[PDB]
Amino acid sequence: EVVAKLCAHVFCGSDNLQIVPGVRIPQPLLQQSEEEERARLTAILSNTIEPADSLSSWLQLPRESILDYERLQAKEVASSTEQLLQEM
Repeated sequence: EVVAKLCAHVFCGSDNLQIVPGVRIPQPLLQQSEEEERARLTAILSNTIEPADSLSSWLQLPRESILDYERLQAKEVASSTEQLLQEM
């Protein structure tokens, strides 16, 4: 369902998608120039700036889940070091 809700978001779209919150991708034009379209897609990749909260902003999951992931891995590290000190 995660892959389904993502693919339903990335393909269906009419002239504007806005996959990342900053950039919108328009549909290809009538001129049918493939080199011009290649240059347009490369220019659209060059203009972008990766935000700091990209892990929570570009991916639609909330940032509290990110904080939960950091808390769990921090807990695993703190527990293993505490266990190693207690063993010696």
